[PDB]
Amino acid sequence: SQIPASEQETLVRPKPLLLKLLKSVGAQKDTYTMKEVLFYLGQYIMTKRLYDAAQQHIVYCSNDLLGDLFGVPSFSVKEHRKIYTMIYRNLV
Ligand SMILES: CC(C)(O)c1cc(F)c2c(c1)C(=O)N(Cc1ccc(Cl)cn1)[C@@]2(OCC1(O)CC1)c1ccc(Cl)cc1
Repeated sequence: SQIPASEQETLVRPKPLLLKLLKSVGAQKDTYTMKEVLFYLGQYIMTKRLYDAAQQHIVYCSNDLLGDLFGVPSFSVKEHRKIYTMIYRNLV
């Protein structure tokens, strides 16, 4: 769609603090597909309520481990490549 399916399928090793984040929402392993990483990040966002009804497409991650990892106070869920780059910054 924005990201190829072959890139979404690929297995990755989170760096230790992304690994902590994913573990906080039930993630049981040391390696994941990008698609699974993004599932748990979706669960983490939705669990911590890092959203606002006024701006329904923006994650509000300031003052959170997520904002520390991603290096931003907020971001758009429409910008997939930018989201992939912020996750690549947190893989071995
Ligand atoms: C409520 C809010 C802020 O509009 C929101 C919140 C939210 F969590 C998501 C999405 C949207 C969304 O579209 N999603 C899928 C997604 C987007 C971009 C990429 Cl590249 C991949 N996956 C997220 O998950 C959906 C879900 O599985 C929890 C149910 C989602 C996942 C991961 C990330 Cl990093 C950012 C966003």
